[PDB]
Amino acid sequence: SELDQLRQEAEQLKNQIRDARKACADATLSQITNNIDPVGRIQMRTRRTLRGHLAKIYAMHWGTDSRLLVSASQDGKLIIWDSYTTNKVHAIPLRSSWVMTCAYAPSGNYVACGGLDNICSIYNLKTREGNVRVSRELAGHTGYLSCCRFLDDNQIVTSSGDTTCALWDIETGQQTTTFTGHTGDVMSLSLAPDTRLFVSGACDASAKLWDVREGMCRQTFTGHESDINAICFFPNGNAFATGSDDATCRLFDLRADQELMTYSHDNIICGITSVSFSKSGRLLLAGYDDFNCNVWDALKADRAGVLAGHDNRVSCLGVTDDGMAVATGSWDSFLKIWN
Amino acid sequence: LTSNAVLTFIYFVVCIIGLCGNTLVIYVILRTITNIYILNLAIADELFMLGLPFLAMQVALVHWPFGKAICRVVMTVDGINQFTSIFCLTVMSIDRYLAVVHPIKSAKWRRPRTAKMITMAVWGVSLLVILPIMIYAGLRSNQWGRSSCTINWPGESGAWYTGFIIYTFILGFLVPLTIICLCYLFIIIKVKSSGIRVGSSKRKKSEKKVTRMVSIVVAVFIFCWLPFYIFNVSSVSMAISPTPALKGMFDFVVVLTYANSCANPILYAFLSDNFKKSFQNVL
Amino acid sequence: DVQLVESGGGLVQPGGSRKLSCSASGFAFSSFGMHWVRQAPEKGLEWVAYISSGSGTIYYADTVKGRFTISRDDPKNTLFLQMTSLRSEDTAMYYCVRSIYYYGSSPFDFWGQGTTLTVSSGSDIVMTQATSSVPVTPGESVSISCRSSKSLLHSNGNTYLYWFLQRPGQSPQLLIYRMSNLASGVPDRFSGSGSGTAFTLTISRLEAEDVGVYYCMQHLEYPLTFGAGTKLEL
Amino acid sequence: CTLSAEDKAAVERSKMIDRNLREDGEKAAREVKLLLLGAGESGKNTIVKQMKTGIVETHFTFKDLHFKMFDVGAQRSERKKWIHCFEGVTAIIFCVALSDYDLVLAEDEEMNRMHASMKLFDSICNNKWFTDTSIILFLNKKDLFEEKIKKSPLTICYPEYAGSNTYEEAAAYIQCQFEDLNKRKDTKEIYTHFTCSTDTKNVQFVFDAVTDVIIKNNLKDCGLF
Amino acid sequence: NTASIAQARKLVEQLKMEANIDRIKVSKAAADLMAYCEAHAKEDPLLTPVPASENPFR
Ligand SMILES: NC[C@H]1CCC[C@@H](CNC(=O)[C@@H](Cc2c[nH]c3ccccc23)NC(=O)N2CCC3(C=Cc4ccccc43)CC2)C1
Repeated sequence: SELDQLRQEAEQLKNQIRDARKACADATLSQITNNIDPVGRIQMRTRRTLRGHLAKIYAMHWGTDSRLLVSASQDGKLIIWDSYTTNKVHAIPLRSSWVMTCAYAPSGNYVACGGLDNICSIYNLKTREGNVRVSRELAGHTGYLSCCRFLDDNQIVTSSGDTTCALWDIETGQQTTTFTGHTGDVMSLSLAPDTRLFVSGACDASAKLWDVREGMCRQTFTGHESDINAICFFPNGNAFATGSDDATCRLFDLRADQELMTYSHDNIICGITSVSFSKSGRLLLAGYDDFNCNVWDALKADRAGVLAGHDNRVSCLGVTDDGMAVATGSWDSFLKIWN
Repeated sequence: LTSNAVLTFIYFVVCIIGLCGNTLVIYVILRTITNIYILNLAIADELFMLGLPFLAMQVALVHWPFGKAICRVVMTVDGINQFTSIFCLTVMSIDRYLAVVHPIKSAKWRRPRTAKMITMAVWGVSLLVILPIMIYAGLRSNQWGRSSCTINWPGESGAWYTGFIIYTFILGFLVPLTIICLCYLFIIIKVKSSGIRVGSSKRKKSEKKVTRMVSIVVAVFIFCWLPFYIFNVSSVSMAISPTPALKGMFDFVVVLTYANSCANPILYAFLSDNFKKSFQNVL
Repeated sequence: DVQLVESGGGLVQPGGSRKLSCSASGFAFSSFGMHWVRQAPEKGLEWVAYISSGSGTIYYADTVKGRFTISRDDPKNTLFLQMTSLRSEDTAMYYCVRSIYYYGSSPFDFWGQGTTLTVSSGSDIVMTQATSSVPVTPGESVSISCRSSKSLLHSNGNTYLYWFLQRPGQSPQLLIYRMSNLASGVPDRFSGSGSGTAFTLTISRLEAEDVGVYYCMQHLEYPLTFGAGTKLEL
Repeated sequence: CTLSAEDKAAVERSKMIDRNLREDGEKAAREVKLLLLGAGESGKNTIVKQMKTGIVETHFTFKDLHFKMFDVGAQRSERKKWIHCFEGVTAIIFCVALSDYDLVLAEDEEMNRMHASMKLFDSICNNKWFTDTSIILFLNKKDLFEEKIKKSPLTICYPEYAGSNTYEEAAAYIQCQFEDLNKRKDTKEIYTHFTCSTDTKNVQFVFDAVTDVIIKNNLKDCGLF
Repeated sequence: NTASIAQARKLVEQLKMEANIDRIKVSKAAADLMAYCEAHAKEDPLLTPVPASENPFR
C-alpha cells in the first residue's frame, strides 16, 4: 500500500543524501594538515585538588569568570568552588540525591541540576536572606535528565532519556519548545557560542543540529557505532566533536555536513565520558573510562599528552572561558585543575 | 666463633624484614578506623625495629660500650614501643568485636575522631606503663670488667625484680591474650548464630574461614610471646646458674619476640582485601 | 522582610551594666557575621565589636577590650552585647550590622534601626574626608573624596573600601562595597572610582533623596575605621 | 599569612561547610540502602503496602535501623545508563510471584512470565556493577500457588521437571532454579523468603538478611573473611 | 494503523527537507578551521604555556 512506497522513498532520499555528501568530499583533513608543525609535548601539572565530595562526581560546569565552579555528586549536594583558593562558597542540599547533570548560569545568578527524578531544579544563588533556595522545579520529562544548559536567566535547554529535548521558560515553568526526532536516550547537549543553535547526542549513535526558536532539525550526523556520551562545539561554532563507547572521538563539520577527523588508538578500548575543546580549538581533551584523560591534536589526530592522576573513571571535563585551566572530575570524589 | 655470628645474623635479618614490611605498609597507607589502627601498629613496629639493632652488638660481643644515655634511650624506645604494639592488637580485637557482634549500637561510636583519641590514649598509656625502665635502667658492671644494658633494680633485695616481672607478665600477656580470645570466641559465636538465623547456605565455608584466621593470629602471638615470659618467670621463681647455652636460648627467644612485630603487619594489613586493592597498583 | 530590631537602651549611671539585644527576623542568622557600630551625638560612626558565623572569631575595638562582651544565640536569632563599667564616652546610638563573607559577597549590607544609651555625667589606619560640607544645587554632579594613610590595594587585586549614606533620621545604608561595585537596591547614578590611597565617589544627576552624610570605611585589617563624614546640604 | 580579613572569613566559612559535609557523611553512611526490582506487577504493590514520576524512595525505621528503598518502576529507559548509580547499595530486593507460571505476558506467546522473571534476574544478578552485592529474593502469592497447583502441573513451565505436583517440592524446584542462575557464587549470597504472610515477618527477614550482609562486609574489611 | 503511516510521512518529510541543504567543499572548511586555529594560537594558554607571573593558579 503506502507503507512500502514511503519506505522506498525514504531509502531513495537517504541514498541521494549519501551521494551528495560523497560528491562534496575532495580532500581529507589529514591531506591539508600534514604540512603544519606538530603540536609537540603537552605536560599539564595538577595545580588544585578540590576535596569534600563523599561519592561519585557526575557533573561539573565552569563559570563565566573562570574562577567559580559547580560540581554535583551522589551525596545529594551541590558545591560551588573558588578554584583560585580551593574555598567552598555554597553547599546546596538536593531533594533527590540521584543527580546526573548541573549547569551554571552565564550571569552567575542561578545553578541548575537534574537526574533520575525527572525534574530540573533551578537554584537562586543571590538571595536577600543569604541562603540558596529552590527557585523553580521544571517537570514534564518522562525520562531521566542527562544534560541542561542555560541560555539566559529565563531560558534553559534540557535533554532527557525519553528521546526528547526541551526549551523551558523559567518564569512560567512551561515547556516552550519540544525537540523530537531521536530514537534513543539523549545523553549530551552543547550550545553554540551565538545562542542560536545547539546539537545533541543520543544512544542511537547519531547527533542532530537544532534551532532554539524554530524547533526543527537541520542536519543529522552519523558514523559512531555506539552510544554518544558527550558533545562539544568548536570555538567558532562551525564544528563539533563527539565521544562514544567505541573508544573513538569524531569531528563533524556543519557547513560540509560530513565527518572530518577520527581520534582513536589501538591501545584504547574504553569508552569516552567527556569531551572539551581548547580556546583556539587546536587541542581536544577527552575523558575516558581507563581513569585518565588524553589530549588530542584536533588537526593532526595525534596524541599530544595524557592527564593521569585519577583513581577511578573520569566523568566530566571543562575548560575555562579564557582557557587558562582544565578541570577534571572523577568517580573517586575529587576535582583537579591542570595547567 | 660461629654462635655469636649466627645469632647476630638472625638479629640483623629479623631487623631487615621488619623494616621492609613496616615501611611498605606505611608507604601504602600514607600520602576509616581500620586504617588508623593499622598505621599506628605500623609506626609502633617500625620504631621497634629501629630500636632492635643496638643489642645485636651485645649478642655479638659481650660488653655494651655504648655508654649510658644510649642504653637508657634504647630501653626507653623498646619498652614503649613493645607495649604500644600489644595494646594496638588488643584495641583492634575490641574494634572487630564491636563491628561484628554489635553492628548497630557500635556504629555510632565508630568514628575517625574516636579512633584518633584511642590511638593517642594508647600511646600515652604505653608511655606511662614503662616508668620503671625509665627510672632504674642503666649498666651492671660485671666482675670481669664488662657491662650489660639491663635494669638496675636498687638494693640487693629481689622483691623489686619479682614484683616487676609479675606486673609486666600480667599486664603484657594475660589481659591482652584473654581479651583477644574472648573477643574472637564471641565473634565466632555471633557469625554462627547469624548464619543459622537467616537460614542461608554456605555456612560451613564462613565458619571454617574465620576459625582459621583467629587460630593463626592467636597461635602466632602465643608462640612468640610465651617463651620469653616463661623463661623470665622460670629464672625468677627458681635459682638457675648462668650457662652459655641458657644465654643462647634467651637471646633466641628475645629475637623471636621482635618476630611478632615483623610478622604481625603481614597478618593485619596484607591478607585484607582492602589493602590488596592499594597494593595491586604498586605490584 | 529583613529586620534587625534593637533593645536595651535608656539612661545609665556611670559604672553600671546594661545588655543590648539585637533581634533578627527574615534571614538566616546563623550564616551571617554580626557587627556592633555606634554613633555619638557628634555625628561620627565608630566600630565596636564583631562576632563571626559559628562564634569562632571575635574582635573588639581598642576602647572596649575588657569591658564589652559580644555573644549570639543562633536558635533564638538574637545578638547580645554585654556592656560593663560604662563611662560617659559610651553615650552613642548602637547599631547592629549584618555581614557575610565569601567570594563576591556584599558585606555590611543591612543595618538595624539602632538603640540609644545615655550615660549621665597607633598602627590603626586613618581615613580622612577633607570636605565636611558641600552645598550644591540638585541635578549636578558631586564628587566626594576620602584618602587613606595606608594603601588598601591588597596583593590579591581587591581594594577594600566601602561607602555609606545616612539620610537624616535614618540608618546608614551601603552604596559601594569594594571601590567599584554598586550595592543592591541603590540607583546606578552612584559611581565609585579610585586607586591606591585616593578614592572618589561621583553622584551624577543628584536628587533630593540623596541628601545626607556620606561615610568611607575600610575592611583591610581590624579594627575597621570610618571617616569624619561629608554632609551634602540644600 | 598573606590573607585579608575577608579572605580569612571566607576560609572559616569554607571550614564550616566542610564540617557540615563531614557530619552528614556519617548519617549517609549509617543508612541501609536497598534497590527494589521486579518484573511487571508481581509483588510491587504488596511490599510497599506492608509499610503501613521517576524514582520512588521509601523511608522507614525498624529496630534502630534506617532503611532506604529505591523503586525503579516507571523508569522506561535504557538500564545500562543509570544502573551504575546503585553500585554501593547494601542489598537488592527481588520480587517474583509464584502464580505466574501458567500465565503469558499477552504480547509474546513464547515468552513465559516466569521465564521473563528469570531472564531479568540473570541480567541483574550477574551485572558487572553488582559482583559483591547480595540479593534478597521474595516469592509472593504462595496461597495462589496452593490453589492453582492442584489443577495445573508445573510441567507447563519446566518440561524437564520430574517431580510430584505438590506445593513443597514445586516451591523447592522454583527456588533452586532461581538460585542456579547465580554464577558469582564465590562472592555473593542469595537469600530466599516466602512472603505470602499477612504477619509482619517480611520486615524481620529483611532485617536479618541485612544484618548478615553487614556482618560479612565488616569481616571482609577486617580480613578475617 | 495510521500511526505507522504518520511516522513514515514525518520521516520522509524530514529527510526531504534535510536533503535540500547547501554544502561547501570539505577542503574549504578544513582550511577555515586551520585558519581559525592559526589566528588564535597565541591566545591559548594550554597550547602555549604562560609565564608563572601571569598564571592565576601559580
Ligand atoms: N624487649 C626485649 C628486650 C628488652 C630489653 C631487655 C632484654 C632482655 N632482658 C629482659 O628481658 C629482662 C626483663 C626485661 C627487661 N626489659 C623488659 C621488658 C619487658 C619485659 C621484661 C623485660 N630480663 C632479663 O634481663 N633476663 C632473663 C634471663 C636471664 C636471667 C637469669 C638468667 C640465668 C641464665 C641465663 C639467662 C638469664 C638474664 C636476663 C629484652
